[PDB]
Parts: sequence; structure tokens; C-alpha cells
Amino acid sequence: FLKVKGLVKQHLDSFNYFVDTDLKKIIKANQLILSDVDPEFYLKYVDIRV
Amino acid sequence: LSDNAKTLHSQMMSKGIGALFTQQELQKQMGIGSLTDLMSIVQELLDKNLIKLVKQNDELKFQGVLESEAQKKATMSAEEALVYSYIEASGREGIWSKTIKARTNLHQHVVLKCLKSLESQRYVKSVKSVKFPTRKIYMLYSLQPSV
Amino acid sequence: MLSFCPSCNNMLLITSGDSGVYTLACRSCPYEFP
Amino acid sequence: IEEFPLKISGEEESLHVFQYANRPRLVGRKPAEHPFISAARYKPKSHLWEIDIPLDEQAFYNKDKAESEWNGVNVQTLKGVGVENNGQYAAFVKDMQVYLVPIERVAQLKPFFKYIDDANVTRKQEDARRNPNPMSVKSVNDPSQNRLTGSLLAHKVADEEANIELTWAEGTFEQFKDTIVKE
Amino acid sequence: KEAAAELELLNADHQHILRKLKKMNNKPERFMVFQLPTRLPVGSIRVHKSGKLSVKIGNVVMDIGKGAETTFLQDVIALSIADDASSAELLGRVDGKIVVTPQI
Ligand SMILES: [Zn+2]
Repeated sequence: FLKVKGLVKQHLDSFNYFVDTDLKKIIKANQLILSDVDPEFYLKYVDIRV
Repeated sequence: LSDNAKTLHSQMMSKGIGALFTQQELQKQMGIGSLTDLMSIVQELLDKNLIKLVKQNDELKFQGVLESEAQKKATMSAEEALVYSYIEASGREGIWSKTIKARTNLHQHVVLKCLKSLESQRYVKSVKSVKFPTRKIYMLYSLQPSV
Repeated sequence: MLSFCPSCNNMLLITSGDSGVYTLACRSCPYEFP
Repeated sequence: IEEFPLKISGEEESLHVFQYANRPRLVGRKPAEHPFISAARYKPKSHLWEIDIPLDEQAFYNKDKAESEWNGVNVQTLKGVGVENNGQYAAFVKDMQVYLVPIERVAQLKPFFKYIDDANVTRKQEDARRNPNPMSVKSVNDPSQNRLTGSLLAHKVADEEANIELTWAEGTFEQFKDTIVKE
Repeated sequence: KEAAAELELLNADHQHILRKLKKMNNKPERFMVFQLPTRLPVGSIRVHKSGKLSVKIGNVVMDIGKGAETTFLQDVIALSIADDASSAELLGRVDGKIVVTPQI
């Protein structure tokens, strides 16, 4: 049980859940910043990687 | 189609601009068609942006305006003529520039860039009012300094 | 006090009736009883 | 040992089930009757079922309290919101046959007090006309502003929509053999 | 202990519903509603050894569990609608309600 699942189980397995999956769920919740002046300008984020 | 719209606005311009018209006398006046297609040419006349919809309190009211100011406002774009409607709605006591921004949601740059062109079109002047000094007050050239 | 009023289930209320009689009747439902 | 085969024969028909939150089943072990529907009321896109019931007369009525306050008489109406779920098949049996059909919505009928709602809408209207104390050009969608949506928008579309006046009937044999002839 | 008080009542629940499906054979415009499990991975109500009930609505998929369980003091009435028209028909009221449970 401790060979494949060590002693720092809670610290690393949350940060490894952060960098892979949890960042895509944040750019998809703050995408498409817009400017009301000159309304045909848009910056949207397609993905994110570390 | 067009000729039915040509009859109704001649009735709108028939009377002197006061005595603001409504539907309850309009169907008495122009009731050759049913209400289903009467509205459809008036909404098309709203698409021809001549008729406006004025308000006497708590109820539905209409008002026709002249063709002379309709042509000059058709030269403007969407947002250009939109802000020109607010000043002409005020008319007599002017309107404050910051309150115009509140009724549009257009922020400070796009409203000031619009009226910079609009003064060169000679439709709007700036007066100095005294019940609140040092505020931007706009009117037409029709000159009501009642304050 | 288990004062269920039929067809509304709301309540009952002791009403000061005509000549001060103690009839029972709820509001918000046309129901009465001596 | 034995077997009772069943088949499902139901399409195209969205049959509904009402639930009387007032009326019990049995009165001393004997079940009572279901009351006589005077008329119905339905609105699409919000799926309300406004069922009207009429009352008994002067013996248990107290009319001089009813006439003098609201003037809306002999009508108890009740509202039920139709809700959707999966499964919930309705079945009738034949001799050694049993046939099923899916139920599309289920409503739960609560007593919608029509007139006391209607009693105060006149009371506010007269209050305005005692002391009445006294203009629309387009606006722009802004990306730093919110607009009303969600659950209260459903109440904005459940207030003004087309009623349908139902003719309440009692059939029950036309649909019965319609399932029998279909395999 | 208290696990045995469950099975004897479900044993008695077979007989209370086998009587009810027998009295209801006279089709007097009577109805009952019951819920079938969706999400399939038609059949036949059967009687097993000494009165046990099961259905096999799949080609192989067996559903042992059935039980008449809900207590309700309400008058429920099945009625049809059609296309927002003159289609209000009261068919009948509902006597009981059973369930269907796939065994695991
Ligand atoms: Zn009551």
C-alpha cells in the first residue's frame, strides 16, 4: 500500500490534479474578454499548459 | 402597401403638433383594414423610422413628427442618432452629460467622440446653466434658457 | 387544535356572529359551522 | 409456474395524472367519489393545470360573507404544476393480458385561492386614483451589467400566454380498444 | 434480528398484490401506475415456488424485485390530453402502485 501510494499522498496528488485537469476548467469560465468601444475585437483562450 | 402608409402620415401631419394622437381615434380615422394589418404597416412605418411612440402616463400613446428632421437623422449611424434622441427628448431644460452616459451604458470615450461630430453638424449647442454651475448642458438651436 | 376546514385544510376561527353568537368560520374559504 | 405476458402499446399521447391534496380516499373504509369537474384551464410553455370545482349551496355556504367581500362565488379553483420524470407506466389488465403506456407529466394540485388574490388588485387600483401623482428610447447591452434570467424569467412567461378552454368529457372506451388492436 | 422482519413483510406483500391483480381482472376501467427501470443494458409476470413474483423484460435480463409500497391518502386520476384542443377525458382512478427493481 505504501510502495505505489507513498507518504506525501495528500500533498502531491492534489497539485497533480491541479496542473493537468483543473486549469482547463478555469479558462473556460473567464473566456472572451470584450471591449465595448470598437466592438469587433475579442481575445479568447483555447487551452492552457504548464 | 406604400400608399396606405402615405395616407396615415398625412393624417399625422394634418393637425398641429399638439393634441397628441392615439389609437382610439386612429381606428375611427383609419379603420378600412383590420387591426392585424394596420399594425403591420405602422411597424413598417417604425421600420421607416418616422413615427415615434410618446407617453402620456400609464397608457399607450403615439406621436408623429415631421419629415424634415427625419431625413437629417437618417444620415447618422445607429449610435449617432440614438444619442441625438435623448437631447431632443429633453428639449427645454437641457440634459447633463453624465446622465446621458447613464441612459446608454456607452462609456465616456464613445459618447464624447459622437457629439464632437454632432456639433459640427450644427444640431447641438452648449449653454451655461446656473442652478448647477459648471456642468455640461446641451440643447438644440431652439434656445430655451428658462434657467 | 385539529381545526381542519374541508376543501381548504387551512384553519378554523371562532367568529363573532350575528347578535354576538359564537359561530366558527375561517377566512379565505366560504365555510361555516355552529 | 404461471406466466402473465405484458406488452407496451403507447405513443403520441401525453396522458397526465392529477393528485388531490385535499380529498382523501376512504371515509370509514369506504372510498368516496371523485368530484365533478365544471371546467379546466391550461397554458403551454408553463404546463399549469387550473382545475375549477364548485361548492355546496346555502347550507354550508355563508353567502352574505362571500357576496359582501369579493363577489366571486361558487368557485373553488386549484393549481397544479406538471413535473416530468422517467418510468411511471400506467397499466390496465385484460383477462391474462396487461397493457402499458408511459405517463408524460404528473401534476400536484394545491388550492389556488383566486378571489382573495383578486380582492387586493382592486384595492391597490383604487388607492392610485385617490391621489395620482405624476419616454422610452433604446439602450445598449453592456458587458459590465446583468440581466434578469433563470427562475423569475419563468414567471415572466407564465403570466401572459394563451389559455385553452377545455371541454371536460368522459370517454375511456375509445382509448381502451385503441390499445387492444395494437400489438 | 431486524433483517428478518423485512423479508416476511415482503413475503406478505406478494399475496396482498396477487389478490389485487385477481380482483381487477374484470377490467372495470381500473388503473394502476408502476415504474419500470429505464437504461436497458415485453416480458411476463410469473409465479415462482409458493407465490414469488418476477418479470423478465429483457431477452435474458431478469428483474426479481417487485413490491406494492406507497401509502397515500390522495385521489389520483389518469386523464389524456391531445394537442391543446377539445381533448379532456377522465378515464378512471388508480387503486394501487407497485415498483419494479432489478436484483443485484
Ligand atoms: Zn375554509
